[PDB]
Amino acid sequence: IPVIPGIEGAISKSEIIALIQTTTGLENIWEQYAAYENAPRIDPTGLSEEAAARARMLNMMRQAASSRSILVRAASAIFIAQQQAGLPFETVKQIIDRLNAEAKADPDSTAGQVRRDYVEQTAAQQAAAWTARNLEWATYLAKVRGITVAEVTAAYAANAARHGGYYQFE
Repeated sequence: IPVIPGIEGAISKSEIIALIQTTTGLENIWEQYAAYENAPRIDPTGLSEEAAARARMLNMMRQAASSRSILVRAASAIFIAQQQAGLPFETVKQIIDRLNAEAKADPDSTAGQVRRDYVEQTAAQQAAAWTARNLEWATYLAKVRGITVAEVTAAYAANAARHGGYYQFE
């Protein structure tokens, strides 16, 4: 594992994300776990105390490599960094909670850029799912609107991104 300079004096979730980014030199702070893409989960129950902790750490890497949520991925990676650097233990829910706040306080920070990318991603998944549920409805809309079917999916995603991830009628 690469060493994180002063990971122990980081005061905010945004500053932690930015530290991992500069020291690994990777687009997003979870690319380093790519080997664990689609790894089977591990049942830690019954194992020795030591084995159980190692399995929880491996299962957290599987989450950072696999989760369908950018917010889960970012928080998992931050979890792993805090554990390796012996930072005070906080759960993945606490991490997400703290960076949900730091993004509302300043949407331009690293937390905020992360939330924006999570909303945009959720909006795209919502759009694809809706499309695949109402294939004929999307096609009817493309015909009438004089556009392609994918351009219709894109309009849904534009709408959903404007309202925190989910479609709402304007």
